[PDB]
Amino acid sequence: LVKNKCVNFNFNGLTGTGVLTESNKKFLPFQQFGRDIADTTDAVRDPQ
Amino acid sequence: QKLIANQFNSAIGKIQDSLSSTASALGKLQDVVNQNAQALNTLVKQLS
Ligand SMILES: *[C@@H]1O[C@H](CO)[C@@H](O)[C@H](O)[C@H]1NC(C)=O
Repeated sequence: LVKNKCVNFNFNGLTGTGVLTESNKKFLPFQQFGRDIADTTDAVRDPQ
Repeated sequence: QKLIANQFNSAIGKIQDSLSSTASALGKLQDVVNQNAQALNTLVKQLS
């Protein structure tokens, strides 16, 4: 996994292109995606 | 003059309060900002 650097990605069927970083948003344990007010994917969880 | 000064000074004071509490006066400006940020959503949803 690479951070702070524009990359392409696929996470467990989530497909998208973006700039991954570390975050502070406490995701729900049983959750998977974060999202945003326009519904566009705003975060993820690294299953490994 | 004096009386006219006080009536003016005090009358300024209300404008703080009238703004400080009641949130309706700015509806206009508050309306423009919405409808712009409104349409963008309604614009972006279309991508779904
Ligand atoms: C991934 O592997 C490491 C060591 O191989 C392990 O400690 C870690 O728990 C693994 N991740 C998960 C989600 O099990």
